[PDB]
Amino acid sequence: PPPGEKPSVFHTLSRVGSGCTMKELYDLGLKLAKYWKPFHRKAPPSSILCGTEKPEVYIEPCNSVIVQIK
DNA sequence: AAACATTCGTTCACGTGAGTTCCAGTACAAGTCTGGTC
Repeated sequence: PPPGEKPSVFHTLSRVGSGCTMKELYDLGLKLAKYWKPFHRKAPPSSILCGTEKPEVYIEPCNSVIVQIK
């Protein structure tokens, strides 16, 4: 972002779907359950920028969580 | 001759080692879900 501001736009990197136990996935779902929004290809959100791979449901970055990927 | 102390074989309680059953931790293998491209 411009100096002294929070990030506004995001660029997709990759899907990850392994490395979490069932309980961790349940807790993550409960945390982010309220903030999921349906994804419409015709009116994509401004904050998230995607290529050919698009999600079924998108969550605004302000309410999401950081994940470590190996 | 009578009273008191000592000794002996017995008795009970409590502690420790070996055998047996049951359950938790560990290991390994297979199944299931996922990711990426061409």
